[PDB]
Amino acid sequence: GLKAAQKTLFPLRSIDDVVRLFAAELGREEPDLVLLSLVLGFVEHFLAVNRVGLTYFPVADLSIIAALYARFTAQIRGAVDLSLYPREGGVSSRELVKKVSDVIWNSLSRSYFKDRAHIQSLFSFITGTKLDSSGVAFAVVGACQALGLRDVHLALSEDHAWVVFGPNGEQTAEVTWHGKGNEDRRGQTVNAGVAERSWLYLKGSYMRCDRKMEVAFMVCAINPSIDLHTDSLELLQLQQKLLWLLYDLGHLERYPMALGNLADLEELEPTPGRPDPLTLYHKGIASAKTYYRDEHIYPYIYLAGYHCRNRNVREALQAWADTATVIQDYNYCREDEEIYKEFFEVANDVIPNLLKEAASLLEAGSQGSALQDPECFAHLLRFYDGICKWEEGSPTPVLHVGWATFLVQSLGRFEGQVRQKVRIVSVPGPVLTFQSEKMKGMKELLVATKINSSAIKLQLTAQSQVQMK
Repeated sequence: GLKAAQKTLFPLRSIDDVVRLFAAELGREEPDLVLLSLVLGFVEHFLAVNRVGLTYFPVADLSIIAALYARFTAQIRGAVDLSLYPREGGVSSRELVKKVSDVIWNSLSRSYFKDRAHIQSLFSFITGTKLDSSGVAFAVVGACQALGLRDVHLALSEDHAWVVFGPNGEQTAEVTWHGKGNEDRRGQTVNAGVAERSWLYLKGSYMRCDRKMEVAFMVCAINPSIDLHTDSLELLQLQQKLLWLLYDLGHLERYPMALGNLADLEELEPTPGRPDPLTLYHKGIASAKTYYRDEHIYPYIYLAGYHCRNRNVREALQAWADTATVIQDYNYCREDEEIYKEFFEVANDVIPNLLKEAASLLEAGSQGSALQDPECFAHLLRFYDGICKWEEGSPTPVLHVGWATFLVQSLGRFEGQVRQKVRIVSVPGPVLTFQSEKMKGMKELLVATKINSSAIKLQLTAQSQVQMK
């Protein structure tokens, strides 16, 4: 049941009234995830999905929100009989967590597009019987909270979600699917994935949320997109304000991606008196270094994207080199395709486009150009080195000849006299050490006035032979 004190701010008539509700809930012992997600989903539906009749803000009446809450609590209480699953010691059992996951899963529409916008919240679950993959995990945690299961909490990697629970919160369970066409592991631990050093499970350096971080998750999960060309200004403002509320209370400290989201929002529309986007991206990286062993990729990707948008080639290259320095200590495994796609895009599309423009501007007489800076050439080489090291020891390869044409083109954007300045030093001006055997063998080829394209291709793909005839 909603408690009397949870109801006093209704009706919610504005963005600021929604912020007041979040502030009130975050001031409580246990913020009510079900209430909060139903409110966000309600307001997102009427600001992004269907804006017919909108004049300012979709007023959220208690009668409407309370009826949605009742549908959820009735579905969960009726379908999960806690007496079947006695709790030793204030903690939940694997079978109980599996039962709640089954209840959510079985409620979903038989057939729908899982990749759509606006199917993340409990409002989508109730009104449309549709959830995306992490939406199911969040719904399991919200259902568990509604049931009194204080130990069940959301776990997050950079591309997946599951739950932690049990004695000392040390158990893991899969509760949702990952990707498309992968085999389901619902009910199992994540230990095989941690042990194989995949990106998907972050070598165990994943987020273990408390209830406040679960609030931050649902706020990050707001989707302002109305269509491909249009965002809801109202939802952008709501998300931004809610993220600052969380930040001020300390609840983004251990949430690198939320800090990057907040930085991106500040870049779009700065809040007076607040830290610059750059400061916020760096806070996100600092969060990953402090709490997650610097084993997260996306803090650096957020930073590089900012530099790329501002056509700051030097700083973008630096940030992508730093991204690669993280990935080098992973094994590239079968469900890590999203981060492969990110690195492929950066190497084979984004960097080429940046350097093409830089080349034209150099022709027109630019000073201080990245293309005349040997430290920038070094960043490019460190980016490729990290990708090559990533591949070493991995069950599936990364590089192939499709990468080679772009490597040769990108190297060629720097004149030989610039390339010559980098000193490649072994273990045991600009200096660089390579970690990968591929780049060590390429060293020779990196300072010739005209790059030997064929030799580069052979070294990058460890294709051994050239054409017979």
